[PDB]
Parts: sequence; C-alpha cells; structure tokens
Amino acid sequence: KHTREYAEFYSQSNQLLSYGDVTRFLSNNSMVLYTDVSQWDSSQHNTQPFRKGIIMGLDMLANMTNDARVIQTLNLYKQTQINLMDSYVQIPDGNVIKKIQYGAVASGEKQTKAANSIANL
Amino acid sequence: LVSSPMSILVALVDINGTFITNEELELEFSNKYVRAIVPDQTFDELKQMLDNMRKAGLTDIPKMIQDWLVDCSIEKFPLMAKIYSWSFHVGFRKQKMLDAALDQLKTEYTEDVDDEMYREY
Amino acid sequence: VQYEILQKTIPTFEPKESILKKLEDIKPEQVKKQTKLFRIFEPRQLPVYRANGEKELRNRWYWKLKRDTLPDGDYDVREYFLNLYDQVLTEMPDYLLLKDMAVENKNSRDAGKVVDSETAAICDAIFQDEETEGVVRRFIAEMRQRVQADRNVVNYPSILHPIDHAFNEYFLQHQLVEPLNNDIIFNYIPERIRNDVNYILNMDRNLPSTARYIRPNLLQDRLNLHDNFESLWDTITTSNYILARSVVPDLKELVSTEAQIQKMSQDLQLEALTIQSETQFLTGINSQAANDCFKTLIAAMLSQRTMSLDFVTTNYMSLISGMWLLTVVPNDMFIRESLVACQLAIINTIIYPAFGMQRMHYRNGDPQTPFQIAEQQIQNFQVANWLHFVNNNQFRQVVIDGVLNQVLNDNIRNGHVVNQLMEALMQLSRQQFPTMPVDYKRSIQRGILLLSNRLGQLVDLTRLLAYNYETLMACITMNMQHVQTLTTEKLQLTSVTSLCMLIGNATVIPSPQTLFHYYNVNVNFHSNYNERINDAVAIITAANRLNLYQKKMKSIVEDFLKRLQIFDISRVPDDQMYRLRDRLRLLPVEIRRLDIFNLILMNMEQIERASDKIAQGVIIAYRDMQLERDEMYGYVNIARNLDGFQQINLEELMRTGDYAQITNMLLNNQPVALVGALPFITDSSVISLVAKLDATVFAQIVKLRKVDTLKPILYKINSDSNDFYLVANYDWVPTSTTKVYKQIPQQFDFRASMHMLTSNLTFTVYSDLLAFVSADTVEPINAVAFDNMRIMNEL
Amino acid sequence: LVSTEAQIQKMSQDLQLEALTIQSETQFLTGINSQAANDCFKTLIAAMLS
Amino acid sequence: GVLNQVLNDNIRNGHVVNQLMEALMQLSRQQFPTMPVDYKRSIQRGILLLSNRLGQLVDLTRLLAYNYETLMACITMNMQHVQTLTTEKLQLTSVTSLCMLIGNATVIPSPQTLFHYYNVNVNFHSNYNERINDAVAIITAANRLNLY
Repeated sequence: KHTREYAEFYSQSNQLLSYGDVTRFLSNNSMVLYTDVSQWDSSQHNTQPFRKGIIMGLDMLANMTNDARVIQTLNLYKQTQINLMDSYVQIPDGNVIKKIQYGAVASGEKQTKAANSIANL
Repeated sequence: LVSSPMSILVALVDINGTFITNEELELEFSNKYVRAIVPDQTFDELKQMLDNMRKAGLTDIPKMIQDWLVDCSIEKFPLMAKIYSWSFHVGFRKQKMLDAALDQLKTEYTEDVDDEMYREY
Repeated sequence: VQYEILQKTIPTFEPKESILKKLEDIKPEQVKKQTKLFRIFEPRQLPVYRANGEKELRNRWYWKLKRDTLPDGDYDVREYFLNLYDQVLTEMPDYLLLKDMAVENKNSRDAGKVVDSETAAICDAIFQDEETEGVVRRFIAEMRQRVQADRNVVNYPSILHPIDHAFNEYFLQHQLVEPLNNDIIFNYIPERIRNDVNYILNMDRNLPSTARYIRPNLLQDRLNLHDNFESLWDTITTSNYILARSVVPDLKELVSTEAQIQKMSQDLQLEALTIQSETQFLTGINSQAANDCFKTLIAAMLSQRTMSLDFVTTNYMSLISGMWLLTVVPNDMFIRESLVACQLAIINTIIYPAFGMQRMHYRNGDPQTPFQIAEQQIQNFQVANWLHFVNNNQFRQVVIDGVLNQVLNDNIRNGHVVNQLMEALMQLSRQQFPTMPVDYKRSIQRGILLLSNRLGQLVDLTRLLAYNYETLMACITMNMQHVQTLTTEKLQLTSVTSLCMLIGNATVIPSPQTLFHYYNVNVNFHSNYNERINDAVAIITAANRLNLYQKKMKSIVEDFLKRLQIFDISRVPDDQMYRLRDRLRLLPVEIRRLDIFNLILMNMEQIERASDKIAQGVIIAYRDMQLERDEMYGYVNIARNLDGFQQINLEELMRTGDYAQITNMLLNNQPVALVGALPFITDSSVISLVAKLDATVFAQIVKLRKVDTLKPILYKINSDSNDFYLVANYDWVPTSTTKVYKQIPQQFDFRASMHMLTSNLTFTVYSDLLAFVSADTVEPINAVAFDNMRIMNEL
Repeated sequence: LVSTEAQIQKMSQDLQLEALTIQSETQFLTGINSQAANDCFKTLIAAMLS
Repeated sequence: GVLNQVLNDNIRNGHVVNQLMEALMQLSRQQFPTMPVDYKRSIQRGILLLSNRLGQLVDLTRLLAYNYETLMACITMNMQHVQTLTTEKLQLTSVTSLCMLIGNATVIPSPQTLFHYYNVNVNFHSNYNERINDAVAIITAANRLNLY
C-alpha cells in the first residue's frame, strides 16, 4: 500500500491512483514502455522459478523469528507454494473430465494479485 | 478486431498540456509539450490492424480511423474513443470452458531460457 | 465418470541455495574418536631371488602401501598428498583410549592383548608362517600389554611402519581432552555471572578424577569480518540480533493498558469537539509494543546492530519518549539520518519554541547534529546540559574477561541520567512559549506531564535496561565491535512510549538457564568459527607449500563459509571469497594441523617412492648398463639415483608444451633423464630385454609431442622368466640402455616394527559442563544492580 | 564470470539505492549482466586495435 | 615496419590498478563535508565495491593488455590514431559489468583465431596495395596516352 510501484495496491488511505501516474515523466527525452501481461498466467516464469523464489523468501524469513507460531505460519505458506508448484486442473468435456498438469499461476488464490505484482516487477 | 488500433492510436497524439497524478485522485496540471515519436514499424502494425478490420467486413470503422489519421489530433480523438468504447458492446464471448482453458494453458516451455536472467528474477 | 490425464513437461529450475541455521540451531561438531590405528603401509610377502636370479626357497616380508592409488604426474602426486593431508586431519582424533582397539594376541605367552586388530593379523601371519625364524616367534610370544592403574596408563604392543608409528604416536601424544572437575565446571561459567549476587549456583555431583573435557577454542576473530566485510558482518550481526532477541526476558506485570490509557486520557483532558495533538499521544500504546521495544533495544545493543528510528512528527509524545531514548541509549546506535530527524523534530517542536527561539534551519548533511547546534544556541543551563550529555553519551570499549564489550555510562546504569532529563523537561515546562498559541504550550506541557508522572518508573526502567544489558553481555564470547551495519533494525517510537507508560514495579532479569543457553550458543558459534578458520588456513597453507599453482581456492573458502552455517554462500561473490582467502593466508596454522602437515611433508617422498604403480622417472642412456641385483626382483633395470644424467622435468614439459629440447635430445641420442611420476610396464621376458624393447618407447614423444602416454619398461629378470636359461647358461649379466628411476621396497623387520603405544587406561569425556550446574535467581523484588541497590525501587 | 545474482545481491546490499530513492521514483541496479561484460571486453579491445 | 600503439608498462602488468585502488580507498575514507549521510554511505560503499575487487581488476587489466598485444601482433597496416567522425558508443554500465563480473579464467586468442585475423589483415593490405597499383597504372597510362 505504501510502495508506489504497486499501482494496484498503492494508496495513502483507501483510494487507488485511478488516473494512473505515467504523465509526470513524459517528455521529449523520455519514452514510456507499456506491455499487456494478462496472458502471462501459464508463462514459464510463473512456473517453478516464481514459486521457488517465494519459498526462498519464506526460508529466509524463518531464520528471522523465534516464535514457533510465526514459523508454523511461514511453514504452512511454504507448503501451499510447494503444493501449487505441482498442481493439476479439472476441466469438464462432455462426459469426460480432463486432468491437465498446471504448475503455473492463476487467480482464485489469496496471494495471486500481490504475487503477480511482485513477479512482474 | 475493433479495439486493437487504440493501443497504437494513443501513441500518435502529441501532448499539449497534461495532468499529473499526485495522491490517488489529485491532479496537478502541466503546460508541458511533448511531440509524438512514432517509428514506421508502428505505422505498419496499424495498417495491418486496419487490413484485419477490412478482412472481417468492416468499412466504416477503418475509414473513420483513416480519416482521423490525417491529423492525429486530440480534438477529433473522441471519435476514436467512441469506437473503442463501442467495440465492447457486441456482448460477451462465453465459449466452452475447455476451449477457453486450453487457450489459457497453451504453453511452449523450453530448457533454452537464459539461466542468468531466471536466477536474477 | 472417466478421466483423461494430460501431462506437460515443466522445466526444472533449481535455485542455488544453502540451508541456513539460526545460532541456537547450530549443533556442536561431534568429538573425534579413533577406532583403528592409521596405516599407510602393511607387510606383504614376496618371493626373493639369489644374486644370479634364482628363486630362493623362502619368501620375505616387505612394506607395501595399503592403498596403492597414487596418480601419475608430479602435480597429481602433490594433489594426492594434499588429499592425504585432508584424510589424516579427518582421522586425527580428539582423544584416545587404546583398550578399545586392543585385541587378543593368540600366540602371546601370557594371552595378552595388542593394538590394533591389524597388528594381531600381522602377528598371526608371521607366527604361523613356516619361514618365520624362531626368534621372531619368541618375540611375538613376549608381546603383551602393561597396565599401571595408579598412573591410569596402559601400554600395548603394536606393529607399525615408521611413518604409521609417527602419525599414531602424534595422535596419542597430542590429544585434546584434559582433566575436568567441579572447580573447572564453575570456572567455565562467565565470571560476571558468578560474581553476581542475584544468582545462586549449585552442584550435586563430584566429578571423578578420571573425568575429561575438551576446551572450546575461543580465540577472538582473526579475520576481522567487522572490518571491510560489510555484507558478512551484516549477516553475523543479524544472526546475533535474532539470538539476543530470544534471551531478553519478557516484561512481567506491566501496568494495565486500560488503566494507564484512562489515566492518560484524564491527564490530557481530551476534548471530543476539538482536533488536538494530545489525541495522538495514546497511539500505539500496548504491552506488546513495550515488550518489542525492550527486546529491540537490548538485542541491538548486544549484537551492536544499528537501529533506525520510526516516528510520526505529529506525535509529540513520541518526541518526548525519543528524548528519553536518546538520553539512555548512545546515539551511535542509531543510523545518522533517523537520529538527526528525531533530534530536529524534538528541537523544533519542544526546545526552541519553548524559549521563543526561531525555528532551526537545519541543513541535510550538516557535520553537526541538531542537538549539537542547540547545545551551543540554548542558554538554559539544564536543557543545555542534557543536550551536551546526549551529544557526548557514548559506549566505553572495555576488555572484560578477555572479551571486548560496550559499556554504558555509570549514570545510565543507575538511572541518574533520567534526573537530568527530567530537570531539562521541567525547565521546558516552566517556559512561556512566547510566539506560540497557548494551546501549543498546553500540548507540550501535557506530553511532558505524561512523561514526568512516571519519573521513578523511568529511573527503574533505565536501571532494568542497563542491568539486563550487562548481564546478557557477560554471556558474549566474541568481541563486541561497534560499527554501523549495512541494514538497521527499525524501532518505532510509539513502542518506546508504550515501554515508558506501561512499565511497572516488577523486576525481570535473565534466567540462569537463559544465560547458560545464550552462553552455550555463543560458545558453540565461536568454537565452530575458530575451527573452520583453522581448517581453511591449514588447507590453504598446505596447498601453497605443495606448489598447487593450478588450484583455485574459491572452493576452500566456500566450504568454510558453508560450515559457518549462517551465510548464503550462493549469493557471496567470488571477489569477497578471495579476499577472505587473502586474510586467511596470513594466519599461522594451528599447532596440531601444522605438525601433521610437517610429518606429511617429511614422509611424502618416501610414501610416493613406495608406490608400485608409478616410477620417479626414466634414464635414457645409450650404453650397456648392467641390471641391478635386488633380492625381490632378480635382475632389474632400476636406478636408485639420477646422478650423472641431465634431467628434463616432465611437469614443466607438460605445462609449457615445448618439446624442442626433448625432441632434439631424443633425435640426437643424447643421454637424458625424464623426471616425473610415470607409469611403467613390468616385463619379465628375457628376449624382450635382448630385443632392447625398453629403448623403443620414446619415439612417440617426438611423433606426437606428448609425454602422458610415456610408459617406460621395467625389466624383472629372474628364474620365473620363461627364457631365464639364457641368463643361467651363459654366465651373462643382463644389460640395458634404459633404466627406471625407482626405489626398492624396505624389508619388514618384525622386531623393529614393534612399538609400545601408551595411553590412559580409562576416562570419561563430558560435553556440556553447565549441565552439572543448577542455577536459580533470588526474588526479583530483591534483585540488586551494580550499585548494591535494588534494580527497581518504585512502589 | 562471477555469478550475476551474487554480484547483484552484493552491490544492491551495499548501494541501497531503494532507500535513497524518492518514494515516487524507482531505482535499482542495471546493466550488470554477463552480456554487457562481454560487450565491454570486445568493444575495448576492438576499438584499441582499430 | 608497422606502426603500433602500445600501452604504458604499468597497464600491461596491471600494477596501475593498485594506485587506482589506493585512490579509491582514500575516497572511501573522506568525510564528504556537506553531503547527506545516506548518499555519502552509498557512494563510499560503491567506491569500496570497486576497490575490494583489486585482484580481479589487476587480472582483468593484464588480460585485456595481453589480448590487445597478441591481436596487435597480427596488424599489418600502420595503427594511425585519428579522431574519427563517428565513434563507438560505450556504456559505462557495461564497464561496471566487466569490472564486477570478471573472474579469474584466462581467455587468450586461439592460434587459429590469430592466424585468421592475421590472414584477413594481410589480404586486406595486399588488396589495398594491388588496387592502388592498378589505379595508378591506369591513370598514368591514360595521361601518357593523352586521353584528355
């Protein structure tokens, strides 16, 4: 919420930068690069590298605390990431359900929005 | 098809004064002037987009875009914004979950990626 | 419902990462125990031959390498000996009891014992052999152990090669254990803990005279990682800070947050209609915040981790709590930017407006802090005196019990600085605030009143902080180096306000078990650090002395940092590791490792010349030279020395790849000696010697400019040769033009190889000495500080 | 070459560009990859030779 | 017979880097009187980032000088130093990458690479001379044949 890079979350109290912040630095010696990233759900960078980066962050954080409850919370989050690394999806098709391997990112998870922002940054 | 050209059109209009976000809805206004720098490849892409429009049976919308392209002025840009907004009112595309998912999870994973970049990421 | 499984190949990304432990999780390294005698050689029976090459009826015992896996090439031989040094260091024990290795000598007259079982195997093999002389059998029959119970000593016979005896004898005579008793166990406790009257130490065991222990190697940091290794020092200090946070006692029986908040509301006279600064005074006051502040302050001072001040300038109570914090905590413990920001807020909100002085226009990057300017500009004596003390309040670097410690000013330790702060605050309260609205003076007065309603509690809190700091500092074994760290620990000033507002009369001091745990963790980390330094230094020095110029030592430093167990070695750049190598290279090698390497250096040439896989070179002469007579070969074209021949170093030839000299000498048939560890072909064929085969194994050097494939022929001409009759029927001494630079094996003399290995008959080793000490604390109501008075005295 | 993640970690910890930056701007290490190092080596030697 | 642009012997052996390190260390110990302390810390830590790579920078300087000399041995035309109309842009971030990423792996030109470079240089030089000869011959023949 206090990090300007995260446009989805940044806000002083509750309101987002709904007009955006891109025109401040537009100039004749400046260029703005913009990219649509809505199709990067099953991209290779949302596979093992992304989850394992989060897991490494959690492993580092586990050494910064002496509370067993905080350590258990971090362990459960790490286990969620480990499980989601090797995940399958169900899709109906007439009378047959396709189980398709999917170790990538998708919405419907608590961390999806913030994790996607982190990975994109 | 109809919404594609907008992504390029925004890059063809010079800035003669603009807004600048300060805090979440607060705008300070600049009299800054910025010229639009457009390479020939972008114009080729816009030409291809209009060709795709015409290949789908569109005559009036590409003609309007071409007419606006004579000056690329912000005063007549409301027609471009009108076309952009109107494109979304042709309804939803409620295709089968199988096809939509398969489109989403259409991946070409490779071992030929830059290891250095992935480790840094 | 039928299922379809669609699998996809997801490339495996494997981030490079070590497993990092907390200081409390680092297990002490296991104590080394030797189960068998170290051996490089063993006796082996070989057929011997007469001077004419005829095979004798009886065999003979010789010393042969147990593991003849010695490579080709001199550089690879030196690498082999570095690996042997590593093996011997691994096998070198911490203590030795020879009765564990002792086995029955079945041929002893008294049915005695010998060490080790391999000695017994040799004894049986020699005794049962028919060719053995009866004197050797008598000697074996006399091999028994001698026990001296009064001295607690035992001597065992052992059959060992002289180098094997040297290594094993060094192990026996340079053990690490030493006597342990109750006096030693108590002296193991830090002196300041023993000297503290708030702790009672007890024991319920009398450790026997036969008890032993191994001292930790608590040498102070030889690498000075606090100097120019900022990232490694940041990791070390963060680990220390996390460890310290776990040993700072939790504040007990704090003032109820509800009651204190109600009292503060009454004192501040909060009005619902008006927006007031006093309303923020109550922000973030809770017992959790108070405990967080206590832990953060004490842990940061203990680990000497830099702190950062986090506050909202609109909260004046935060500024008054910051006044107290800067009074008690030396300002060098805070990052400069946050310190100057807090000081500027304090000045421009409380000090200057009180006296009517114009707001300070402080410049970012100014050499002086805001308080240093205010001290010169403020005329009130009490405020200026407090400002001067805050400016000059500093840690005292003192070596206590051999450890460098940071010591608080005695006025901080007894809480007397709180009185100076309170005098300054009362002087500020008495001021008029000429240029301010009366409501502003009211707000400042109300904040000062909140702080001054708890003057005795603040004195008690300062004394408690200082006492806990010094008591837990008694448990630090590594020098407390005062240097600003790369990253800081954030300290919210609202937490300081909570600690000031909620501290009660209950005294909490570190538990004796907590003190012992902290001390044990510190000792384990220090000992592991020193031992890994010793290992790295020994390996680096040995590699340098073995002339391993192609060896990249990044691996050694990487292993050293890995075994330290708190560094993410995968993110440590190679430049830093090589700087660590440079610093390690300047340290002397530990005595035991140095002596072991000296033994290896002394005996490596002999060990290499004992190998049957390789020879030390080949003399290419171009004249008939009679084969040497040796009992274990017959006639053999061996050269004991290279005297009288020009030497071409094969290692240098392979390194420089310049074959001009050797090619010229081979083409011109100029006598030479190619020197270097080489493989050789053993040939017993007499016709091959007559054919002069050995002289044909050098043209490939000229053809291909390679010496890796060189394999000189070693002739072994005796009665086992198929065509030996030619030697026997023509009174002919075989001759050859090429000789193999090699040594003959040494005979195994059973009586000479017997050594009486001496050790202690029996003792018991102990790991945790503080396990034998049960410690308790006096009633905290009567816990006293350094000044002989109770730490907390308020009702 | 030195592992780029290790060197970036070291240089980021020491420089601390994130803390220095204003909250409205972004600052981070750039151009610390192996491709740039190889390009620099080639450019220097080739420019001096030519 | 070929003009060559050679380096100071301190560059060739890489010893000058020590002096750079020395200066850098001095810059890390300076107070930066009026500079804000956080920016000062960042600059000093960057100076130390470069300074603490003294051994790697000495190795890099020696490697660069050796490669330059070895490839310069293959130049057959005079190494004339002129300020050209257009330059080769060099990013200082690439210099940072080279300084901070260079290890201790020596890389020297392959003998076949050296021979290829020398052969290309010789071919270009010989072609240049032969085309000069052809042009001069034709021009002189035209003048002497009075082909006005």
